[PDB]
Amino acid sequence: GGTILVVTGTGTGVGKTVVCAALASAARQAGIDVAVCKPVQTGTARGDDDLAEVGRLAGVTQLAGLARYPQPMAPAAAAEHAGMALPARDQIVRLIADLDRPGRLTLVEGAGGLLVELAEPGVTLRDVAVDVAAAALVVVTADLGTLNHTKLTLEALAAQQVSCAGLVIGSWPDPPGLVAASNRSALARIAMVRAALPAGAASLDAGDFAAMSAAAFDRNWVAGLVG
Amino acid sequence: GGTILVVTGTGTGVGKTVVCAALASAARQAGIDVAVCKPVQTGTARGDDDLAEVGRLAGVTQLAGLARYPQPMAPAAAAEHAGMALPARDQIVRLIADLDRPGRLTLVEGAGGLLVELAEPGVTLRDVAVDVAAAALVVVTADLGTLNHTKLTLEALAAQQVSCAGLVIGSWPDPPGLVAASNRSALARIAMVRAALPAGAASLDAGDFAAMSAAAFDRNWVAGLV
Ligand SMILES: O=c1ccn([C@@H]2O[C@H](COP(=O)(O)OP(=O)(O)OP(=O)(O)O)[C@@H](O)[C@H]2O)c(=O)[nH]1
Ligand SMILES: O=c1ccn([C@@H]2O[C@H](COP(=O)(O)OP(=O)(O)OP(=O)(O)O)[C@@H](O)[C@H]2O)c(=O)[nH]1
Ligand SMILES: [Mg+2]
Ligand SMILES: [Mg+2]
Repeated sequence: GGTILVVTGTGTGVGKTVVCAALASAARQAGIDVAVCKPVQTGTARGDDDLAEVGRLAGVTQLAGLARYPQPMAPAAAAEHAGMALPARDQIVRLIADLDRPGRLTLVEGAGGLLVELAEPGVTLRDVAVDVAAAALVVVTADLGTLNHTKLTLEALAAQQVSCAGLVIGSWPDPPGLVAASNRSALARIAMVRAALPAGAASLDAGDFAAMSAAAFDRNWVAGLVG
Repeated sequence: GGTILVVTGTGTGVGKTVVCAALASAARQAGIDVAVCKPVQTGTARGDDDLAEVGRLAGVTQLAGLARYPQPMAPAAAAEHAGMALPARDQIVRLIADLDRPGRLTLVEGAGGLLVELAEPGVTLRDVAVDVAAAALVVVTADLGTLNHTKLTLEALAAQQVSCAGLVIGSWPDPPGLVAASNRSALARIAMVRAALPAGAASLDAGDFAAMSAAAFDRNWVAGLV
């Protein structure tokens, strides 16, 4: 098959989606075919749609969803609120498995952070990553607390032998501060820091985003993600 | 000795200090002798002082610390800003065991989350908890994201055989809301919720605080700690 990356993060609202659109855009401009997948989508009644936003920003056409829930809460709670069920583990794995093609990078965004339940019983993105033998890209903040949460997540991946593809700082302030700079320096000591997307990257139009995406990642690391 | 609890949390600013003060205040009204250790305190320029918070709110006088840094940063970065090192592991563990005696509940507050660097080189409250054979009380929020951060902290505790004494919600909102109410039922499914402290409890006078604290925890559980 090809190259599957779950794009997780240290929590909700850390830039997972914008990192998916950014790595996809950079991969695309490098010649890579790119699929982006969002198996569990909460908050649709407030207009949350990460797939739609990834296409808006990077022009990705190959966009796969499965389960959708109106309320902006944990998938488990969003589902029970609507009288609906969470997808089964094998439904998520099948959705991804179908996208996987040689020479294609498939990106899988979770809901919130690594151990949020996506399927009953207690099935997380970590288990999905194990089933499709994926590596995990961990989107982190530069804010304080980030180091505790990053190391908690890297430990959670390594306990299941899910390989860490690295970190992406999902928002980077221009210019940083003392904590923001110490965080970055401390992050880059326990894991490779693939990118640092400028804050507000989610407001850039096509070209700027594509310009940002290409400079945001080391072209060699991208093109090396999928042979 | 007696009982040693590390009071960790899922992050910075979740209420570990108020929870220390509340458990201390409930254990004291149970006739239990209480000490609190905060080996490393940061943000001393803006006046942060968690042990004095506990002294005031709860009435504890056995209040032990080893190092104080001016800058409001994590200990390591605050130590680096100040050109000086963090204390050593041996100091922190021995300070805590010297506090520990029979009949006494000893509570240890680190800084921020479970894995932030607390002593030289790169040692954490988790390592400290291992060395002193402490259980961990885990302070949590009821805000979106708490289940991920909670499951992560419990997993990291279990990975080093550090027993979980339960969860405490550091600030219970008024009125809840669907996310906070839902998050509380889900947290009860992953571990015991020992208490949920009303929001703003950190500001109560010592007599009000002690009333709240007595009500907030279960009498038999608190007794059974020592
Ligand atoms: O109150 C606010 C303000 C801003 N935002 C907006 O959040 C965007 C960045 O957030 P992302 O949506 O890219 O992070 P994420 O992928 O990890 O989020 P989840 O799947 O877990 O939901 C930014 O564009 C920011 O403007 C909010 O969500 N809430
Ligand atoms: O907007 C904000 C942000 C932060 N804070 C500050 O965040 C903290 C809230 O909560 P605490 O600092 O009292 O709980 P804690 O014991 O878990 O935190 P640490 O020991 O690790 O530092 C307090 O220091 C509070 O002053 C606010 O009050 N308002
Ligand atoms: Mg998202
Ligand atoms: Mg504190």
